[PDB]
Amino acid sequence: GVCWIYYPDGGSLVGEVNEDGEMTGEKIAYVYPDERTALYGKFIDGEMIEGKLATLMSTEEGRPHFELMPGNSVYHFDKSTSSCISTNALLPDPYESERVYVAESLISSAGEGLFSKVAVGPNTVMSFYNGVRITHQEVDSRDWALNGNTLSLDEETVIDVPEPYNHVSKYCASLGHKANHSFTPNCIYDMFVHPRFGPIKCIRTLRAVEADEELTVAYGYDHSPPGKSGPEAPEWYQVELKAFQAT
Ligand SMILES: O=C([C@@H](Cc1cccc(C(F)(F)F)c1)NS(=O)(=O)c1cc(F)c2c(c1)CCNC2)N1CCCC1
Ligand SMILES: C[S@@+](CC[C@H](N)C(=O)[O-])C[C@H]1O[C@@H](n2cnc3c(N)ncnc32)[C@H](O)[C@@H]1O
Repeated sequence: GVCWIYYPDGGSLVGEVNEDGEMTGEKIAYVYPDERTALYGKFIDGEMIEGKLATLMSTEEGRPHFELMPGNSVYHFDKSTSSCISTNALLPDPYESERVYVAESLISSAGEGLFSKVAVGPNTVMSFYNGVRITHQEVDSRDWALNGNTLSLDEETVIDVPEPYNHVSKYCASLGHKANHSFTPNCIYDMFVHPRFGPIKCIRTLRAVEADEELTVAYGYDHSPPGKSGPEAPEWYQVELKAFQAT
């Protein structure tokens, strides 16, 4: 027989369980939420040891048939630490590679932005927000110039993409940190359980999005340090809010 285990995010693990009911063997796969792109190979108790890029070609009565992509890119469970963002910082995520790219943002003086490579519908995972894992306290206690890329993961953990990893030449394993802010966003941040990055967030569309459209998310500045005017967000956001409210 064959078991499929679906995560809430749409991704799944599929294969024959061993003598103990564990996802362990040489023919197990993680399948991305597109139900087509796969990481196929050696898993131990659901943990990816050596997954090669594959395509889910067909399914017959729950039994999947995969074809390996040409090449030598192998992926493994490689969860970040407080200091290490990735063992392979320049190894892109293959699902992300087909959906998004980094270019100059169409927003003025907003650096780079994240763009859809293709047309997709609502609720589509486009990009992964991986980074080093730090506490809320450390973020709260340090210089604000250090907190451009600090995304809250849960009540306890923040994912950061600090220097020098905020530059694509130094880090391109995930690209979620390139999406800029909008008050009319076309995406949201959502939870994701990634076979390489582990528990992280992703960028998921809210509506249909056309090819080459900039992907944008509403940032969260409710908990910015209070000033005379309320929570004092970074000044670009303050300006854009005043600008947006005028409409
Ligand atoms: O939407 C956000 C962050 C912005 C932010 C970063 C750092 C501090 C704060 C803020 F001060 F808490 F408002 C906001 N908002 S957050 O909900 O993820 C966030 C991020 C955080 F780092 C912290 C908090 C909240 C709460 C206070 N402790 C730190 N981002 C950052 C990367 C791209 C999008
Ligand atoms: C998560 S990064 C987004 C990618 C970033 N633009 C880059 O080039 O690396 C967040 C930073 O992008 C910039 N930014 C995001 N949205 C913006 C906006 N609407 N207007 C101006 N700057 C923005 C701010 O510098 C912010 O600190």
